Amino acid sequence: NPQGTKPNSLVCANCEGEGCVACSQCKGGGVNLIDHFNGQFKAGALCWLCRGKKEVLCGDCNGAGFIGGFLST
Amino acid sequence: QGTKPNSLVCANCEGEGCVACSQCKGGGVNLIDHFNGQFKAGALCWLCRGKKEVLCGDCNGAGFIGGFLSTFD
Amino acid sequence: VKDYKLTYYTPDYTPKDTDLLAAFRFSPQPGVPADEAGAAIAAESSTGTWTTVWTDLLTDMDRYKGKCYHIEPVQGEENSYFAFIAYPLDLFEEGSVTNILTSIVGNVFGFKAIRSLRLEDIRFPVALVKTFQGPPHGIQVERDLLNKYGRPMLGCTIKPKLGLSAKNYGRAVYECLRGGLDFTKDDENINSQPFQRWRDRFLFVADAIHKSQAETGEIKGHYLNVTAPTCEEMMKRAEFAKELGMPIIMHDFLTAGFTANTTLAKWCRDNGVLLHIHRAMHAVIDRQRNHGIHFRVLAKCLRLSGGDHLHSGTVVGKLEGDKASTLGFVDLMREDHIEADRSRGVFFTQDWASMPGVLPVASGGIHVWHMPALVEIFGDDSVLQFGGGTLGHPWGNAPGATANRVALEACVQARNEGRDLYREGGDILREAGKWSPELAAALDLWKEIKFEF
Amino acid sequence: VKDYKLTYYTPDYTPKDTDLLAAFRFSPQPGVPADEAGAAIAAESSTGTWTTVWTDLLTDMDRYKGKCYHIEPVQGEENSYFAFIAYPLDLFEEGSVTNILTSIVGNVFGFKAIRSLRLEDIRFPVALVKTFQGPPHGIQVERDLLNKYGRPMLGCTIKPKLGLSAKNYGRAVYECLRGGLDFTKDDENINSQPFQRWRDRFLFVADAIHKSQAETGEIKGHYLNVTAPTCEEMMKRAEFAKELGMPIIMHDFLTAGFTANTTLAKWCRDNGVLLHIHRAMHAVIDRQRNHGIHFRVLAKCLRLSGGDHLHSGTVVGKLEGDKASTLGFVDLMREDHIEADRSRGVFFTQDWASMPGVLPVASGGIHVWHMPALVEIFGDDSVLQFGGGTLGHPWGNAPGATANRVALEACVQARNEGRDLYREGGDILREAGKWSPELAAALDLWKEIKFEFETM
Amino acid sequence: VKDYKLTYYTPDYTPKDTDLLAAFRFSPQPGVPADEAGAAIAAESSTGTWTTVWTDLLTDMDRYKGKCYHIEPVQGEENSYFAFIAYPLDLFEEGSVTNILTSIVGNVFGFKAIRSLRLEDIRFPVALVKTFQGPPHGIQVERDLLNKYGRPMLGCTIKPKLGLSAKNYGRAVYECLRGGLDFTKDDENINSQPFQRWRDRFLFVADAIHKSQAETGEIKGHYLNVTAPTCEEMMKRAEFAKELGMPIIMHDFLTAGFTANTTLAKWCRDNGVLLHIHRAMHAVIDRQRNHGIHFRVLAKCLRLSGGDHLHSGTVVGKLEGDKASTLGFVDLMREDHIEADRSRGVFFTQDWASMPGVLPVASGGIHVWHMPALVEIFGDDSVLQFGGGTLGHPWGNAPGATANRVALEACVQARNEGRDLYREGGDILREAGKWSPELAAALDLWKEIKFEFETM
Amino acid sequence: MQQLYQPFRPPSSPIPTQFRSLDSAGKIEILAGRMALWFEYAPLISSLYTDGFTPPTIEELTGISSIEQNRLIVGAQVRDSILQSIHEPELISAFDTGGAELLYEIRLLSTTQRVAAATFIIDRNIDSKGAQDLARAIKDYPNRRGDVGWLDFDYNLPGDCLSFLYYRQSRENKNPSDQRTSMLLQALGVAESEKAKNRLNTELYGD
Repeated sequence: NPQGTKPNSLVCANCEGEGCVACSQCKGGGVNLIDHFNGQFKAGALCWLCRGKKEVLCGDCNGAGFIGGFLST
Repeated sequence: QGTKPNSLVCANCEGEGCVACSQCKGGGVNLIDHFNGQFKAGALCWLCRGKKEVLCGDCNGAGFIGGFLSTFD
Repeated sequence: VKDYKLTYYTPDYTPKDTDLLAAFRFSPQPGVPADEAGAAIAAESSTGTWTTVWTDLLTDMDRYKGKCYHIEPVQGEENSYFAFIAYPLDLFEEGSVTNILTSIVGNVFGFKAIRSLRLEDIRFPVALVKTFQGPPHGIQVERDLLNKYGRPMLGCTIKPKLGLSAKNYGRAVYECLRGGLDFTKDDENINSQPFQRWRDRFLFVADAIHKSQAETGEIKGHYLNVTAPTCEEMMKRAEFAKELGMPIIMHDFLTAGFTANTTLAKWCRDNGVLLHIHRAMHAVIDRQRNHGIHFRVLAKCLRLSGGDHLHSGTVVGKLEGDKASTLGFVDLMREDHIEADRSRGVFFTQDWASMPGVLPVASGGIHVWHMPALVEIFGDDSVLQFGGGTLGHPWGNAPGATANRVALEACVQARNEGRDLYREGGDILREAGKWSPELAAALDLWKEIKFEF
Repeated sequence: VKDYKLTYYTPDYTPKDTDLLAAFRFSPQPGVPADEAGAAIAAESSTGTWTTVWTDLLTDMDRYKGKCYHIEPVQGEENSYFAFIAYPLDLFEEGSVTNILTSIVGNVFGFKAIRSLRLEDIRFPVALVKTFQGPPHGIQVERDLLNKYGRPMLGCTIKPKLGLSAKNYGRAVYECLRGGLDFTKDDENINSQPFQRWRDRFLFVADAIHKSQAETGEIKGHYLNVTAPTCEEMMKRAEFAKELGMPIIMHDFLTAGFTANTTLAKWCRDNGVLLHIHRAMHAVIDRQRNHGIHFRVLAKCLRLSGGDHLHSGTVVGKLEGDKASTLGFVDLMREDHIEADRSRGVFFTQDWASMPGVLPVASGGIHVWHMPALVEIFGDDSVLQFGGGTLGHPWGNAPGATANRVALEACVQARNEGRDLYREGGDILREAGKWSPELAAALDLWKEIKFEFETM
Repeated sequence: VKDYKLTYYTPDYTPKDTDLLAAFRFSPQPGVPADEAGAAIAAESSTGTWTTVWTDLLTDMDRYKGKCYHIEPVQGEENSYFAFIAYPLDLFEEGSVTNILTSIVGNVFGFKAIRSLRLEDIRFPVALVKTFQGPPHGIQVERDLLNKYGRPMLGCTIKPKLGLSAKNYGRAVYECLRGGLDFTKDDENINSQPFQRWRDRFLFVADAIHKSQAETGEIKGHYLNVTAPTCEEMMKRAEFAKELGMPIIMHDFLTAGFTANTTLAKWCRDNGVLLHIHRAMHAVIDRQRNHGIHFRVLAKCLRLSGGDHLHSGTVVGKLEGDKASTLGFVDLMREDHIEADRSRGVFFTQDWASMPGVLPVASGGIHVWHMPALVEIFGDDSVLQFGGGTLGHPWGNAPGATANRVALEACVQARNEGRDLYREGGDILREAGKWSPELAAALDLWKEIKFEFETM
Repeated sequence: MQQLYQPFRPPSSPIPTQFRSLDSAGKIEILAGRMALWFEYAPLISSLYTDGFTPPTIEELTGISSIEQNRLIVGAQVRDSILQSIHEPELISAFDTGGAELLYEIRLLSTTQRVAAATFIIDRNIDSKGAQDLARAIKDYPNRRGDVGWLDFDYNLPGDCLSFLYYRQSRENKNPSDQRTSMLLQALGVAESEKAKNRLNTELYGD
């Protein structure tokens, strides 16, 4: 039950309420550091996870921005 | 009928709708014993039975001259 | 965009006249603030997100979300607050009260970050009041149908119901109605058990009604219980009770549901029958203060869906506050415009847009010595149900009926003169009982003079 | 009655096999004994008297009377007892749940001398079980209609999105069903509301179902919500949904009631659709541990009235103090003979007389790293609903469905070969997420859970 | 009443948000003031009295009373005034247009002391808007059913032919739909008449629709006219037209009435067809500028009663004294909140409470050289009917449809890129009519119009 | 499968400089893979239309519904009409992920006032509703040639067109009633000239 900063109604700490968060594997150009056998995003320009959008949903709150009862959706 | 510059307002009652009873003159008692004898002097006015008013005949109580609804004639 | 804002607690937001307001009393877990809990209650009962990563697909939201706008705390109690919430109008459909219930009190009560949560009031806009049917008849129309003016109505419940054959049931009904009562009531849990089926009982009850009606000269009635296991059986029972010529039926709106109650209300409007609503299985929801749904919310939902009478329970022996609360929602069942008076539980100003009223019913084994109090608390727009206060008279059923009748009309006449009912209640009852043996027997049997300060 | 033992508290009494037993947990006011309170609960649920002044003229007595035959104290809590009382069979109508409810819990919960009252269990005799219809289809027929053997079934509610146009709704349903899911569920707040009426929603959802099922090769569905204001409107929605050829519909059995649920279950039995029951507005009745009606009673009443799927809630995040209770009442609605065991909450031995079972649905904020647990805990006969664990995949709706499908088949295929699912959940999922980019992305978005030390 | 201010003309009164406001334009007889005429119009539309001799016994009055709260003079005209009066909400039935009409305009238009009376606008409160059903489908659903996005839709009435067999009718419809149009409309005088009964017409039109839609690849239609002598005959035509699988039907809402139009709109909502309303016999009511009922009132009453398309007439050939009024009323039936603005004829601020919109149909002797104008006046949420601009192409029916389609797509494609459609209409059409002989022939006979100096 | 008798059709459509030498299946694969930015594969669907592919067929193959296809084509066209004229590269560097729905409402404006409207709509952070009402007010401004205080609001600035709309709507009322002052304060919060400001100050605060 992550809570941002001081205790609150668990505004999820992992994103501090953003819901979306920066995607882990893209730096600057939505590029993919990872090189993989499939090769779809291995070459460079498109990040494998976020396909170049540079964000994903937060894993702790699934984008809801808060926990408590609604970890869901 | 009507008062002229303001045509609609009734001229006989001046908008009162009700008027003093013309039979007992607002007294509420019969002036004379009736020929039939059902109504007697000093008891009750035959027409209004003591209420001392009736509806004005010209406007039938509406205060309206020439209204399509009420006294259209 | 960050959630330190919460974007749902808008303290300066003033609500429109086409928003549905709701007032919760909640108490949160240790370690959680209050305003976060208010925003979380607003988000649970709507799109369950504080953020805009889903709803903002194509620039379209912030019009299907509720928003908390006032979180004052409760006087006396500590660690428990009030939260006011405003929902838009285009979230609910028309004519459906199941939808309102599902959309407000859906999963919010299962929230984990609050200890307890109760729903205290609600305000329907006129825009939404005007799409429901309402009571089939009302108050004026039913006083005109039954032709009884200027006094409460009198009813009796039949207590030795179990294992009583249909014909002895009919004979007891005839005795009571012949004495001077107006209504007799069918026990709540008597539908079609093997010892007494329903057609065989509707028959004899109708026979007794027809006999007594002519002899008394008054329009008599018996609430016939039509609660069935399906929509089909319910409709069959109602059609048969109409064919016989019965003027009033009965239902249970908390065990049968709201879909069946709305269906029955529409039938009753189309076919000129009155409908009496019994409130079985209510303490399961609204007894404990910490959790549940206060009963005035269900009274409002009932006035919306349909119903002509409604049980509300006596108020003679409640202490205070708990008594002034009851009176409170009686005015939410007869009056059309009610101003906000928190001392009587009413939280919001409610205007009913010229929708008819509902008739309170006081029940609970009251006896004759209670007649003054009741006659001046509920007024003359009510029914008084008597249990043992009619069937326990030493002489029989018809004497008990005449005793209650005499006491009631005596109290009513004195009240017209202006004698204070509460102050002179013992005196008023004593003087009437002098030229009537039945009332004298009753006065003595029920020794409870019920001192009035 | 007096120092005479009340004629309602008869501890030497053993109940027949045609008696309806009920177990209340009550807590009385200060200065009131336990036995008196038990006998009073027994007298309130029936004829409201201890004496015989009304209920004895010739023979009308001792036939419609709820004796109370056991009282004991609760372990741990103080001033809190269990009362077992037993009602005859002649008090109840044949085929009606409304009557049983309003006769047991009618007006006892308002007794003044009791501080709080809870109804913990109930036992229907076989003679009464056999007058109800039960679920329209059951488990085996419901599994044969759809032709899905071995694995549990997958579904994906569309809950966060609101205000959707009917066509975009049909589009999202199509993308989910084509990717590899089995069912798809309407939000339960969605009825005919001015931005989305019901007949358009039904039309476009049916078109999506037909397309995806034709180009995939198996049977797909979508729980259409037929909850309505009246019996007429509801039957009309249901008839139109059958006309389009839909396999399954949906209902809310607590806000709509039991009369409407019984009516709909009989219609579904006549016309051959399956019924999915959604438990909404239940925490209003069974959240607090000291007042209300525990949920296993309502699960039994639903197995009697009618319904094929029922929401029961997950157990992945509970302790053995409540995981036990949930597993208990999940067995209470799948099997055919359940023996009394107080550790799992079952108070009485219940025999169901070859009536079919219902199917538990586990939902609410679950993702791939839970799939090892759910598989073994709930077993093959369960439905798994993925609210956000599907619609939020980094690159679309269909890939999320594909990811969930791959994970499920990996876990079940591994369980068939004897491998543990408590020790080897994570490495199973990681070994499977190597020849499929979808499962790799899904594993990377969410986070491993590490249930406990090594198991449970 | 007297020199006392009539108790009906209360200028210090501000209306509540649940009052129905109405604005009359009246002209009184010589020798009668304005205030008295206003109060008299207020008293005629309700209880026909100024006094309290009938309407006061205990309480029942001063509620069902139409106060008049504003009177002003019209600019330009002499002896001509505007009177704003306001009725309560309890006078009107819930869901009936007949009642509102017969209560406002029931018998005031025959008042003797008034020389002439016109009803210019009306304002329904939200509390009353929400008791009507509205259009069956609307704009967005109606656009999603047919799958036509971006452009306005095209149609071609078959007007000048009369006395054709049923088979040649089907043939012409086929040639028009195959060439590239979307809809096709029956002449409104065509019912079952001895040379052409209705069931034959329906049969052959349905066959043509199926053929052309199958060999073209998009959805086609034809407005079948279901106006009948009775409720039974009309419902029978409509059921048969649904059986054949027709998307859209037609009706006349002024000769048939409002009861029949409400009935048909409820049927269409239940069964999923779209309804096209044809305004015939309207100039009998709203042509003269000094007596009658202006048309925006009937447009509002139709948006309430039911209907998806409505004829509104073109504005290509009017001045800004009436182009303004037509644009004003067009906005009154597409949007959701319209602010008061007297230059465009809107008198009151009307809020529609998320009720869908209707779709304006522009018709009557238009040809290709008008397409630049229309496309940017009505916007792209409209329908364009081409009576003679299609059937008269020098070499057939299908080429005319192709010409109109090409012109429309050229204009809309050009509009998006930013090019003006007032400066560059002609050269757009000429540049498009170079790789297509059909558009060249069509541009030939039809002449250029040259709207004004360079714009409007 | 040729869809019979579609004579209404352009000869062809312009393709970007990168995909000039691909076939139809290459277009299909790059569409289904999202393997570009929206303004790079909008001309590809616009071109695929002119080879006998109907929007339902493209929806079946690639997987974008017809409304989205139309929005993408129109948005890319509006973006090209913006970028081909006077501007600064920051907004085209901002119209790279999710600018189609906002570019779809300013398509009503000619190329001149388009680049002026884009600045307003992306600086005030407005959604589709505000953009629609802004475009409607801009297009309504010219045909109010004679009014109260019309020439005090200039034409080449969007904020002043919107402010004139609000001001004229408020003037159609009487003294404050709290419904005219709300609209005057709305008008003052969006205007961006100086004559507009001192005129609205003359109106709202002191004669």
